[PDB]
Amino acid sequence: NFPRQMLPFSKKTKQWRKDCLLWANQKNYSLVRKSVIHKKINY
Amino acid sequence: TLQSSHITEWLFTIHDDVKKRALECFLETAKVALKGRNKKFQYILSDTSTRVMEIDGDEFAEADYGLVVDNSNGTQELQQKLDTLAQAALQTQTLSFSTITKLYTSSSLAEKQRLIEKDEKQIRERQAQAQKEQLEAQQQIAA
Amino acid sequence: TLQSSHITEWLFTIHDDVKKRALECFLETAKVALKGRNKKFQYILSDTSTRVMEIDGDEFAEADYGLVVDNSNGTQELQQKLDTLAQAALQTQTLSFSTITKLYTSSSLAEKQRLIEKDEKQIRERQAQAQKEQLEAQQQIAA
Amino acid sequence: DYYTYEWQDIREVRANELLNHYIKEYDIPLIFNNGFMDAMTCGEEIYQCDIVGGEPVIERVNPLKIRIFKSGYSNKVEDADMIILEDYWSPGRVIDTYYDVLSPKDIKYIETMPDYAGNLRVLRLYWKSKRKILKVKSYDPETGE
Amino acid sequence: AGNLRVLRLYWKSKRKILKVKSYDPETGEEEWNFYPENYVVNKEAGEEVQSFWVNEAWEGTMIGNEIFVNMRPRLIQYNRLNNPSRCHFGIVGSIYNLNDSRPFSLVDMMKPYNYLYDAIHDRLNKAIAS
Amino acid sequence: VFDFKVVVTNPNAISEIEDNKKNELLQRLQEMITDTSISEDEYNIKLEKLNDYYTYEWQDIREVRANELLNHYIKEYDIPLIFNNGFMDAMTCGEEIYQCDIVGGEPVIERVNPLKIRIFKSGYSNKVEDADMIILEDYWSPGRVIDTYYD
Amino acid sequence: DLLNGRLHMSDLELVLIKAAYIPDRLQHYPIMNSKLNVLRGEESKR
Amino acid sequence: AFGGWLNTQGGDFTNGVTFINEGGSHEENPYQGIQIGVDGAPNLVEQGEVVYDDYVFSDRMEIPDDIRKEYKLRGKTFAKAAKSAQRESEERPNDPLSTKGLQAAMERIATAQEEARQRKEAHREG
Amino acid sequence: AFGGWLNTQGGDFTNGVTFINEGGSHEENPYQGIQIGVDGAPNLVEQGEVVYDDYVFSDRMEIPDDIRKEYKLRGKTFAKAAKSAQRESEERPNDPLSTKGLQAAMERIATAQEEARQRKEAHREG
Repeated sequence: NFPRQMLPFSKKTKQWRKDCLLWANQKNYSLVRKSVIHKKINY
Repeated sequence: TLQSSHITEWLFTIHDDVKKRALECFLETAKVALKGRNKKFQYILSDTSTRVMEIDGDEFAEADYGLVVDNSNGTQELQQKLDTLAQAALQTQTLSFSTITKLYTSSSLAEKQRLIEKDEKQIRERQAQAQKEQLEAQQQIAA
Repeated sequence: TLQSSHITEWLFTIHDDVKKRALECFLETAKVALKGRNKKFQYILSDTSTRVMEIDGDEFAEADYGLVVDNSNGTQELQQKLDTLAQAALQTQTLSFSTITKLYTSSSLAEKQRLIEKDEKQIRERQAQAQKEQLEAQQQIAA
Repeated sequence: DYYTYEWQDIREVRANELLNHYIKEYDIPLIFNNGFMDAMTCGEEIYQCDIVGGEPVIERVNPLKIRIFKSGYSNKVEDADMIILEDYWSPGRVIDTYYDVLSPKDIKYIETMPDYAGNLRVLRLYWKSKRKILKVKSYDPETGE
Repeated sequence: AGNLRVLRLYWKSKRKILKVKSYDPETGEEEWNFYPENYVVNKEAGEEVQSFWVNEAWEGTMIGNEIFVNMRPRLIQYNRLNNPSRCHFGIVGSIYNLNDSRPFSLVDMMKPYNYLYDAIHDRLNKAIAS
Repeated sequence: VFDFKVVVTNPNAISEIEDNKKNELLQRLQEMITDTSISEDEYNIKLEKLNDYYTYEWQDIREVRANELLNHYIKEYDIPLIFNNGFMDAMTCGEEIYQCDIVGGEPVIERVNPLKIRIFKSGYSNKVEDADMIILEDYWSPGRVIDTYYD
Repeated sequence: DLLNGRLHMSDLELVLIKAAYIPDRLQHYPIMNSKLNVLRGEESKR
Repeated sequence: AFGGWLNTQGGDFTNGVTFINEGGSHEENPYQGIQIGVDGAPNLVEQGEVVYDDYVFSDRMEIPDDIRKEYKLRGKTFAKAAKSAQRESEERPNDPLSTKGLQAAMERIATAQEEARQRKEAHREG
Repeated sequence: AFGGWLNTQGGDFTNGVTFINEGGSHEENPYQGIQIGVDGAPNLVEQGEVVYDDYVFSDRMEIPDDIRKEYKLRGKTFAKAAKSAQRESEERPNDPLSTKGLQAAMERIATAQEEARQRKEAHREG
């Protein structure tokens, strides 16, 4: 889960920022985009 | 193909009406954002345009003051009637090369009208003082 | 084939919108790289362009200061209105052969406007002093 | 040189400078092109003009996400007494639009949403109320008018 | 291939800022400024303050699985003169769609007829062969 | 036609806030030509260079800097070819995405592979600037990682 | 949806399917799109 | 900062009423009051007073009941009576009727305050 | 070199704060301090001092507690108090609010240091 963004700049520590990137590796759905499986067949 | 453009022309005329009214609606929203401590309007407006808000009655439509967003055949010919009038005044030395560039970057048919009327009136007073200056020089030699 | 270009024109208009915004996005990235000790900007910019960063408020969009990346029919005619105005000033000896080359290598419609206004104003003051110089020579002979 | 001008000239310049800049800033002709495509599809071309961030801004309305009430048989959308606009907004768009009125518990409501798309339902009611006003007749002090 | 997986996260955080109202010293004109949360508000001058929560664009890069670089507020904040929360990343683009939908592309509207061209030319090639 | 010039939207609308910012710039160029010029040998060379900038406006100085930044980098990068490849993405998947970053202290513009960009919390928004979170994942050269993150 | 290439089978007949295959569903050919894109492409140029 | 302002929709809209609502009394401030201008040069104002159109409504003095029933004032002091005549135009700063209604109300409380001050000026000198 | 700089993305971005963080004290250097300009011509600075906008925050002297609770300073010395008011704008050098917040914070610590120096100038001469 994505860590709390509603924090002071003092508590946005180096492990806070590493937690946001670790969540990004954990990782797609949008509302106005086709799938990547859809677009790759088109390409 | 001009008569096939007539079949779909009815769809464009209501479209130009919505664009006329949404731009009048955008202009009134923009008149209200002026009185809201936004310094962006100090870059896109003049100094005289910044002071129209200082007078009382800027809460109402511009069509109640005589101003209308207009994209019609009368406005498009009025722009080119003022543009050809400027080039006709450019040659014969009635309009300056400085202010012809101001008509090219004007966006208002009242603004560019006032610039044509300005440079004409400046030059005719310079010709009027140059006529008397040569005449008084002629008389003071004779005197 | 012009009406078959209309079927695909909708695809080009969104494309020109992305190119308009990506160039505004590139311009703001470039405004931030200026304040990062890069000596390349000392070769591609002027001295006055290097000093715009010295004033406060270079962190914001240029559209908040009145500047917009624009590829529209109004901008393309404004460029050729200034180009034909320059050649009309080249002949009749209102613009120099030096500065007409500066308009050819300018890339800004505000830059080339200021050069047309400069050479006009220099020459009319030279004609104004040449008029009085011949007049005072006429009077000092008579005196 | 502003003595040459008129009041209607000063107003017609301010109106054009506001419209010249924002047509080029927003690329408003493309906004109008998308709504004309709505016009040839559902018969509805709707645009909203609001203030967001102190700027006048113009948006085109999805005809499936606008409810028009008490309009009558009127053709125009300005003639409605009540309009409801419901769309799902980005959390950044809610904080870009309401940052000066969102309370700290309102911001805590946004971050502690479950986020299972992660967008916020934003309902906006536009409605005409009834205001009591007074019409006072007075006499001019100088003239009997 | 001998290449490195480079993951870059671009995200908007929430920054606490302060809106301080002060009076001009020369004229009695109230003025508005935006400050960070560490600002010491100057009462004894009439400065009353309100604190808001505001978007702030952040950035972070992972290289492989063990390198973590550039985890900091994004240094090009595409800022606006009057809105402190309005920002974005460098990523600019558009969807070529119709009325909040998913884009029905030019290939998408021609792909049925390309699939049918492939079926009929299959019958053509087996008729040529036999 | 590719004539993408930064223009002043209202070139006849100068305010006093633009006039004060012009005066700060002109006096700042007064001090540096006072230091850099050695005792009236080259002071009147700088002075002839500075006098024609009185004709200009603040919006003129800004519109020149914006164009010189855009004129050089369109020709350096061949940006019209970058836009041609993304238009081919537009007619294929309906997505044309460009990233503008600083790499090596330079502004640089790249087109994004639509299969290698994840857009989150955008809403029903058409534009990609309106997203709250974007993830970009690609496989980079080791030289490109050392060209980008050496510091 | 018809401009986005989506055919609702419930809109052109009373249905006695939900699987995306032609033996019971129907291909849609977008012949109405080119007509609309002329008129919006003309409006771009007006 | 809430004082006579409507800070909504990304803007700063006011009705013209200046709530001086920080600092303290002239005895409480080291600078002897909030300065609202070099005009007298020390234009010093305190935490209770309300300013509209270069006219300061004092919070120290109160409303005489003869000046309460007449002029139809509402608050206990003159600053608290100026805060009640602006309560409509505070959240609709851009209506023309509210600028009409505030311009009329702020003149009534102004002539009410000058009438009470000329009474007290005569009261102690007598 | 880390001192008041953000050296990222191939550039050298700063918040304006000059960490003089090499050399040593004026007694330790053969040149009697790091010179930061020919202006007095020997503008000599040591390893502890912090410079912002031609104003040097001295590391030798310390914060009086009356100048600590008032002005809300954090560090033990004046250089270590200037290093804490720049900690936000150090990693976001290009935000306009951080340049606003640093310009205000660096003036508070400056007037705090001048206030402590006028005390000690009066303290020994008395």
